[PDB]
Amino acid sequence: SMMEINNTESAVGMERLKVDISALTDVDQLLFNIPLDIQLDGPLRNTLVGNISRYYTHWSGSLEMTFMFCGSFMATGKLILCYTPPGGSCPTTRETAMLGTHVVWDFGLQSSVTLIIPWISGSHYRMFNNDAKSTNANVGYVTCFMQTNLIVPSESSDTCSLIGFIAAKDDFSLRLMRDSPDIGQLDHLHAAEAAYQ
Amino acid sequence: QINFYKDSYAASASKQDFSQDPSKFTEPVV
Amino acid sequence: QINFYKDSYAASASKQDFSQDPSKFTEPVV
Amino acid sequence: IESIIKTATDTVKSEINAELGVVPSLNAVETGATSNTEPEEAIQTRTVINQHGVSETLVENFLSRAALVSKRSFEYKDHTSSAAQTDKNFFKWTINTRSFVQLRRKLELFTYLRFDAEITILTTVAVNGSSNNTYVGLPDLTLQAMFVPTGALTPEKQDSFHWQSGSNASVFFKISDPPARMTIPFMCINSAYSVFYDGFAGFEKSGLYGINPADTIGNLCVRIVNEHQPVGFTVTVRVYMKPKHIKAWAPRPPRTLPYMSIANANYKGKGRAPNALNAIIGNRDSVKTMPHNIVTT
Amino acid sequence: RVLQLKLGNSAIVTQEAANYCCAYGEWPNYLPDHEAVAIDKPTQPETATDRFYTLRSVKWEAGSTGWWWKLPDALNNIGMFGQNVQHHYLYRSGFLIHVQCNATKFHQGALLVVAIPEHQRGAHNTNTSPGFDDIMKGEEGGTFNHPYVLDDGTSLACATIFPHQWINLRTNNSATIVLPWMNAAPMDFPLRHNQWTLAIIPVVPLGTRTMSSMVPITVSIAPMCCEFNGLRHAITQ
Amino acid sequence: RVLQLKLGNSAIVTQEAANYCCAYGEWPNYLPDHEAVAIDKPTQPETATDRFYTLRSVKWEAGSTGWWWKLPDALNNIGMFGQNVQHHYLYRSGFLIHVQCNATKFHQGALLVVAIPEHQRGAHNTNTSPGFDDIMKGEEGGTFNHPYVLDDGTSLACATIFPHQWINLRTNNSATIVLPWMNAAPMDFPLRHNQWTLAIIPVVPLGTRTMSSMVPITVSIAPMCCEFNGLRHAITQ
Repeated sequence: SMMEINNTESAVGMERLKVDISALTDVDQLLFNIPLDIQLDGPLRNTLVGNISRYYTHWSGSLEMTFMFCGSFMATGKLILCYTPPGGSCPTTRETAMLGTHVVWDFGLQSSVTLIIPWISGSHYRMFNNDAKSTNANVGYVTCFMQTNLIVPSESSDTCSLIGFIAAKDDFSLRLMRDSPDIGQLDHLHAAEAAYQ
Repeated sequence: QINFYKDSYAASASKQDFSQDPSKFTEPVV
Repeated sequence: QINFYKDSYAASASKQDFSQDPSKFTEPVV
Repeated sequence: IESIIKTATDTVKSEINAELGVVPSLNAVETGATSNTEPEEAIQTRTVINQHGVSETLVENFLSRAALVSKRSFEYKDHTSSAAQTDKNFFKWTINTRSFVQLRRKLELFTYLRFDAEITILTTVAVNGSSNNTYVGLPDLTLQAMFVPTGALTPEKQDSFHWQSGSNASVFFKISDPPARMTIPFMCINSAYSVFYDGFAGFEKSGLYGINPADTIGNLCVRIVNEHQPVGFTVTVRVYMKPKHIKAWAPRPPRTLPYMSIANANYKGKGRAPNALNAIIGNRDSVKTMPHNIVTT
Repeated sequence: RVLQLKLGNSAIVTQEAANYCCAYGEWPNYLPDHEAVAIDKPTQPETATDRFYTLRSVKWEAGSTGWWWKLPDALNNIGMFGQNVQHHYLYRSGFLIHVQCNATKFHQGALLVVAIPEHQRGAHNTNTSPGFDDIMKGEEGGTFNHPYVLDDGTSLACATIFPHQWINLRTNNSATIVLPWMNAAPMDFPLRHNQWTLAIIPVVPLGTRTMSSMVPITVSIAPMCCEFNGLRHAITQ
Repeated sequence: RVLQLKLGNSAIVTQEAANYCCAYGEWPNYLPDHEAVAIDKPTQPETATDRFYTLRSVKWEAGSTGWWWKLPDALNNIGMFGQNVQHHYLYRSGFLIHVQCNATKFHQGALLVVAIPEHQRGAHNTNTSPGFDDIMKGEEGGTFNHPYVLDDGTSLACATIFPHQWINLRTNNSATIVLPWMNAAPMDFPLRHNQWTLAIIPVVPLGTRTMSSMVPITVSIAPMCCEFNGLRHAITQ
């Protein structure tokens, strides 16, 4: 299911579900990053894996992110996608990020690439405690950089879009059920009294 | 498990069906 | 001993393990 | 292909790859299939033997918990002067799972459901706090709850001859007992209940959209059996439902915006994110901003 | 009485030992596939990490209360062990500890040498918990404030329940302890939790009437069966 | 035409390759006991060293003469490979090199990508030999002065005797080369001798009449079968 990566003040409705990329004058540049804290509010929350996980308290196992390129047929480019295990700040330069787990992606006849986020933890489970900086909760970071450049001819659009998707693998597990924080009420709904009349 | 009622729907919950097939949702292609 | 609950952790306490090895504390030498 | 799964899957050791014509990390999303790339194909792995169970996410375990479905308060007193809108020592309720949002959102994850329903009834009482009243102790009252089919005749008053219950099921219980309990079977005229219904209930065009009377379980009629005392009390009744013997079909996108009504699926959203009509997730300053970034000192 | 220890490119000989201790009768080993959690292939450096490192020596004096060091914290900046620690999210190892102290046949004194698992320290005469700089001393270690209560309100008299040896200056001139992995989890993050504390406490004080001399105590530590997981860029304390 | 490379925690996919090259038909391996010299047990880090590292990209422009990098020098400061290099006297490895460059169906141009063993450079119009700062460029690499004579008074026309591939922009968008150990000795000191030079030379210059864009070239390198001997304290360039 689709990630809401473009969760920014200027993006309205369906615009929040895509990331736009364009040609650059400078090498090695950062395009975007994603927080991986699958219990908290963020790009992963409103997904099939995010919604079902928020009924539980502990989780374990591997995730996959898949990206689809939606430019013209004549457009070309290469990207690098990196996962960094936790311990300090998110990396801001390609030469720092490429030391982590990564894949280099070439645009072509196959439209899409998968990055595996492997289960790397000291404990058997991670814990949905209300603290993003806990050693029992933090997962690390995903970051994307230019490996070459987006290159297009004059009759193609100068700007192209990525759609990002996420799912769990079959090593995934959940436990300790709870009331979901995604819904609530302060009053009775409309027409609820008419059931008594 | 204890049940002395005559109608079978009166019984306790059933929590032993571990059969799955994710492929009907993940791979619905010919 | 009586237990009609489905989850095994619901059971009474267990007081039958008489196995010991003091030597791991009293003689920890090669 | 169908199989029995009691634990999460194992991981196998893997080596270097450099092979022409083989690309397990590339996929074709346009087909509608999910990615089949495995961890052993993406990175070098060790062997791991996995002992994690999967039983707490079984559908019977996920849905079979008792949840609140009705809460009603009424005054137990002499009602000789009360206005016609009053619950005069009795009330009627049409059974539904739409009035309290935590049960509603969980059932609405599926298109069709088949289950038996276990019903539990909890009662409490208090003395009315008018300036003429001290406290005086609390009575151990008897209550009657009668089950009545959808659209059938219901009692008009506390002492109606309709309460004789000659073929209807009734349960009688005291406030000092444990809560009253019984099971209602799967009662639909179809093989499953419809959680959502894209149609109209009747042959004429003027009927209700989205309502299907075949999915309505019935009516519950409740009274105090005792005559009124010389002083007034407030009585509150709570009803709980637990589904059991469950089957479920065709899973659905979860509700994101707040509910408005029990009658329909209408929406409005919050005034600002999260859960606004134009923005479901809370904002950040840019697609390069990391919101909980760890600081080193 | 006589012993030689050989690991990697390093060797130690002693002519006046008193056996040696294996904590709880265990010996160090690598993590087996039926206890594993993280799925990536682990780094196992062997002879680059599994060798003796020697810390600064400390002076034994008439007023000394005793000394302590925390593991892995005391080694997190040293050699190829420190480099692997800074580049990986997770670590696991055992340790072999060798403590050295010599004096003449005219000296007297006794040291308790003890390895304490999860030595959570207390502060004295306040409600406030110890801070980061009170705990994380690195290669320098620290000193006891109240060794009679182990700085935790328990007691020194019962400390013999933990893995330990004595140095008694008429009997022996070194102590040796082997430590297994000791944690509730199969691996851990090395920059925020310490599995073991080494403590050295002078129960009978140093004394003589012969010529005065400086009497140092020296600590050597070797990691055993090191493993690392979750490779990334370098991060320090 | 389609290829995936997987080493350690790193993977590369390409949809427009042209086979790949193995230098002299060989494949990398560890040093066997009948060819060994140093007697100490070697360090073999596996997945900590044997993975892709990506250098700075360079811009292809109408005036470009071509670019070069020396191995191991370009990697001697990067990741756990650089740390092992700085703490050991001796090293050995092979390499896997992947060169990346893409453009539209309306662009034209051709690159020769070549790996030269023992590329001893010459200076132009002087008797004085090249200095240390002319040779030891590190991760930045250098540029050719006279690519037509390979900066050594031989020629570009015969450079096809060495392990090589082409990137021709109508045909392919990447080149791949596998390099064995290539030295007169079984191991070497990594801070003073380079086994291999990677060179990238534009034989047909970049051209189009469509919209202008910046066209970068990118280099990724993975060490293979790394071994290190003679552990000591850290020493840098």
